[PDB]
Amino acid sequence: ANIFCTFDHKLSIADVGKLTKLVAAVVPIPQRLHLIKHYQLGLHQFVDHTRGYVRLRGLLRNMTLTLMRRVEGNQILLHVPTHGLLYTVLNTGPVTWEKGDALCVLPPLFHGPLARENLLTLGQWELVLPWIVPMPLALEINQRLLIMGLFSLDRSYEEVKAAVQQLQTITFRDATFTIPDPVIDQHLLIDMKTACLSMSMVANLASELTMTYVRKLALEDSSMLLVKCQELLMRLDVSPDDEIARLSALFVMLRQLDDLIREQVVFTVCDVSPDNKSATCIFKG
Amino acid sequence: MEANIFCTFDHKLSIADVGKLTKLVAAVVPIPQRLHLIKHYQLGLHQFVDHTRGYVRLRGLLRNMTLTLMRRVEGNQILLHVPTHGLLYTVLNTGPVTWEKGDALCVLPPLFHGPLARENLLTLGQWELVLPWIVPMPLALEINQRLLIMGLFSLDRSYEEVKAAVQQLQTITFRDATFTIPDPVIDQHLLIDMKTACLSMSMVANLASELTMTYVRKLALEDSSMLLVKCQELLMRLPARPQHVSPDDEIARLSALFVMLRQLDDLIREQVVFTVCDVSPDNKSATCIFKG
Amino acid sequence: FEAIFGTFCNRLEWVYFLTSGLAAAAHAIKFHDLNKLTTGKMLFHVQVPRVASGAGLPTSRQTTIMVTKYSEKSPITIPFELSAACLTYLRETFEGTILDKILNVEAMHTVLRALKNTADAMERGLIHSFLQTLLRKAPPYFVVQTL
Amino acid sequence: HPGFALTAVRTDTFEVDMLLYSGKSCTSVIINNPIVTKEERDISTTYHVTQNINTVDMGLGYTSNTCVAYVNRVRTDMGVRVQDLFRVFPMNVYRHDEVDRWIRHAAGVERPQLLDTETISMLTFGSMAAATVHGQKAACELI
Amino acid sequence: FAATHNPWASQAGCLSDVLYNTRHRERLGYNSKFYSPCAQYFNTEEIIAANKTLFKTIDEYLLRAKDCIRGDTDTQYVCVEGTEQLIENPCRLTQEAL
Amino acid sequence: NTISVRYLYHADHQALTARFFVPEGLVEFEAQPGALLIRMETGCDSPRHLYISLYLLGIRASNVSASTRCLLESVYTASAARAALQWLDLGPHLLHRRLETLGCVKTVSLGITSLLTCVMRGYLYNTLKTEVFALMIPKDMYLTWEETRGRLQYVYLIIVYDYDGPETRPGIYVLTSSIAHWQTLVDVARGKFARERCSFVNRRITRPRQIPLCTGVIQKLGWCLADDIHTSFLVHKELKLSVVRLDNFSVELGDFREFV
Amino acid sequence: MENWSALELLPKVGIPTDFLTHVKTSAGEEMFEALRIYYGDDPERYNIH
Amino acid sequence: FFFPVGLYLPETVRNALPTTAYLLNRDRAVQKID
Repeated sequence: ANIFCTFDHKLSIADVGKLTKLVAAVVPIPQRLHLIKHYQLGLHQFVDHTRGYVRLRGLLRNMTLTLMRRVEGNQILLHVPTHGLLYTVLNTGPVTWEKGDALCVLPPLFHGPLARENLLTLGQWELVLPWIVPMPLALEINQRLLIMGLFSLDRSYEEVKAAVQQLQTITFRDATFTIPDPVIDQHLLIDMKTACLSMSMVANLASELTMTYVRKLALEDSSMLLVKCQELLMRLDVSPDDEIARLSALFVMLRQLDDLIREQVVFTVCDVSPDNKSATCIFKG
Repeated sequence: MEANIFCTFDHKLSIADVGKLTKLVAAVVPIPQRLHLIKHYQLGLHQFVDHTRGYVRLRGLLRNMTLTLMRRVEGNQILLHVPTHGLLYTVLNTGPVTWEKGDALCVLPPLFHGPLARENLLTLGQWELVLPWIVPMPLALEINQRLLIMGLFSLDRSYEEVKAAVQQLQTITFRDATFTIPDPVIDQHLLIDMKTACLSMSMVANLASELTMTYVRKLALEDSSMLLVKCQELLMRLPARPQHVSPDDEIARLSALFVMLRQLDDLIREQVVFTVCDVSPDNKSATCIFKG
Repeated sequence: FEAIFGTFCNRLEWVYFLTSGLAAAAHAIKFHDLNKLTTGKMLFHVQVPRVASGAGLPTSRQTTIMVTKYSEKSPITIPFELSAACLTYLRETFEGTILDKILNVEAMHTVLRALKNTADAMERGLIHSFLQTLLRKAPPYFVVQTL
Repeated sequence: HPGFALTAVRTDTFEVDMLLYSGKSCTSVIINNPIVTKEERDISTTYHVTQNINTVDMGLGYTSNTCVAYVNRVRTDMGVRVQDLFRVFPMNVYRHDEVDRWIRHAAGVERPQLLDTETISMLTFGSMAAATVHGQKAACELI
Repeated sequence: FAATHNPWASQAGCLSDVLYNTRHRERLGYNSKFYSPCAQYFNTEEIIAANKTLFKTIDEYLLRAKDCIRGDTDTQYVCVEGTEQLIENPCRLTQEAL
Repeated sequence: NTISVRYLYHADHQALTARFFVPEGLVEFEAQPGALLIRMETGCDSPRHLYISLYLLGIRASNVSASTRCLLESVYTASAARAALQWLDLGPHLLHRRLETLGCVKTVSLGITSLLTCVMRGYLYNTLKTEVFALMIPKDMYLTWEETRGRLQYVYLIIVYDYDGPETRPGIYVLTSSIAHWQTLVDVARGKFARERCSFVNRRITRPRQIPLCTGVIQKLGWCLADDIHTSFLVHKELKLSVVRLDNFSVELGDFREFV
Repeated sequence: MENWSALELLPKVGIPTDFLTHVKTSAGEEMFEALRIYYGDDPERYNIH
Repeated sequence: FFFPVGLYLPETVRNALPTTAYLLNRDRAVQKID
């Protein structure tokens, strides 16, 4: 089993000399196929000048990852890893690695070239390789971005602008990052506008409805660990069809946000090549 | 561990009795024991048959059963194969639901479609072969949302009020297909799920940031949209907003809340088993990366 | 015996990639293994017809126009199966009984047919893949009449 | 008759059997020896026969041509019915209650729908695998 | 010969731009279950997304117009969005045929 | 005859070994192959990572017997644990992020810098398939929610977080069980840790500051037969200690799953 | 001709190619013919069984 | 496909203004729309 690509565009030797440096890469493929166009390669087919982040990962979640192997005349010899076997995956480069790190895929967010970014353009077309990042950096950058979708609604406060100035600088082993602002041109992204409502809606409905369901379980007794919780539910203080539809309006907002939460690992770091030019990893997913 | 399972029959096969099983080749078959030579009495979900007529209890007892793909009808034996983690094998459709490329699949207990094809496809002196459905993930979890909203809805209502929402709740619709769902109503397992559910709803209500819970009201005057008009009706019961708080606290106030967002949604969540790739044109067979 | 009934199962109809009239478009070349053939390029030497009637007009070219083209490899893979429980009769070379002999030749025909149902039947996908690439080579006619 | 005009666009999925044509020697192909993948034994020992075939276009020009030809059978019903905007936009309602219920009495719509996951999901995911619902298609009116 | 016909469709900000167009449909609740044939004709996205493929593929055919005997050494092969456009041929131009 | 490839290779190795250099102050007891490796996320730049044995976690664990803690207190008095208590003990009810399981040792070289092989997947065993090394759980740490032996029990490493006293003293729970469904494993965890599930509410009743987190974390480690289960005895540096052995233990390191 | 003969697949299974001719001799021909028709290998001679 | 309905017709019996339209189906029965 090997997956092939074809370049209908002519390949200048200067571009294939950068392409040979990609002995391996975590190239997404939307649909597994015996043969596929280069237009299907990368996240560039999903590129949007509007939605930005979140939609890039909600479409990336279904992508079939595949490593690069070898290159021939106007064609790529991609090879799909088997689960559990070791593979010499290339890094996307933002973060230096050390032994034992977890890894997971994230949408690209360039801040100039990354440590491993030889640009390759074939007439308007461009290849945006997905991030391979340690898991704690992914959960933290997701928290910073959802927090950016909260505070961006009211930019004007100097304490808030200093707040965004403080949270913008994530750090790691000799890292010096600066978080991109999703909310370009003042107006909120539609993805930030939806992801924030996905949590804030439950933040209101759970606060209003939590009493009625703990109520019937309060008179019942067992370990009675639940009965005490309502005393702190009271600290921050009637229709039938409204009670019906409202719960259906609850989980529909809760559920798509779970993709923003859970993030299955795809690789794990072991031995590290010098200057982090490559790293062996155990494929997963 | 074992790479394969075998079985033994009592009542003898005929032409149709072996042909219906050859029709089921390369299809999901749960087992509960994983012995090298399981008896047919232990085969299938029929061993969990319940005169009380439950459903969620069949699902929780189904949660621990091992899945094993069918293959090769040598005759007078099932010859099951044990799936390997991380690879792929072809899988026939069983549940009356259309499939699409790349969707997640999960195991769910069967329920009658309505017209009821009632094709047992196998029977003996009483024993039958009830194969659990393989269904797309959003359909697999939305029925859990129906059973859970059915549990919270049951409290403190008249029987006409108890069944008023049920006319919409038990008649789920998906991809033109429609399904009526018999329900346990109260089977303890729904209640213990309700206890961790409301316990999650309490902390999700309580871990929310003072600005995060207010964010809809901060957006309410900011914008005007019909989804926000639908947003607006739920929150209100019958304009000012505040802003404070140091920036650092949000990295904590949000972080632990993510665990509750899992713990609340975990009960409607189900473990994935299949990921379709090469859909068959005839809408029958479907190879799937990853297994149980 | 209380009753009798007939039975039958046909062999699949034969098709060959070369016997087909589509093969005239093909110029197939058997080869050991696409391993050393790493380069996708393939050179050609195009001669150019000339009209010498012009007294003052000499062709600039010697009519030896090299032309490079590009190869396109394509996998040809199908699932296949056989019964090892029936294969053991091949493994053990029985000879002791006429019904054992019928069981042996049954095992031989059922396994040889099991390979025959995939071997030359793969040429259905070879003709299919050849259409997959020949259709890629073909522009729509609406482009061509304006071309 | 009001002051309105109502054009109605209608997608139709015709099925086509295209013509094909090619040159003589045209493309040349090269076939690999059939290497077989001996998958791990498990009584029912499946094997994966495999091959690779290369192709090159020997013809300097477009030796092949292709064009639409003949309809075998339309799969579209070729029916006509108005789009159900009450179902296309479930969330919308008149701000008045009795007025909206009186409108539902004439439209034939039951009651306004509960929130659907397709609404919140397509709110962030702009549709193009969603292009092929494979459902019935019908006229879409335009003022 | 007329500069325009319907103000309520061709003009920016018309009811069609706030109806079938995706950029304003997102303000409303909507479902993908009911495909709208005309929704492609009011998008600011799909129209430009198809037209850019058309204007680029046409020049890509013109690069292949001459025979190799007279043009520069080059392959001659179908352009991308060539065979793929066949399903949407009336609408790849957004000409609304027939 | 010719091209007898079978003669060329001596044995295959499905195990995914990795070579990790270790400080000499931690090699004690770790010299036995059956022990977990767990990278620690030190906040200091030099070094940001620090491998630790699972036994090193027991000097601070609450559920382990205090008499065993009196023995472990005399063991690790070196460059390792004196810094480990300086760092991981400082962590506010955070270990699943600080810690990272990395399988178990295959072999341990000596010297001032004790490099050691450690499989991250598959069986761990001596070279040439001779001796079969076995995993060694600390005695008191092992437990089973079902006293009946199962046909095949996966092992898990829960990390309980108590919130009673002002200074958290998290417990550590290796446990084998035939359960293989995380949706039910959290359910059997619901009623057993009633004091811990009460403790997660018990911080909100007192201290809104500092977010409470998990009552535990669950991740796959590997499967083992009930006959493979053992409770034997171990010696290193004369300080004898019985241990819960596991024989033919395949390694399958799943990711941590936080939950309340 | 054929992309590959059925004989070529046999060594990949490890089954000798001469072994089938050994079956052709062991069958005695008289049984091999009637079973070759019963299995459908020779449609021109086919008769219902 | 696309089709008008209800159009006024720019230029003693007077014209009757359209209010309905008819089409054709796969059955070839006269389709109705109004």
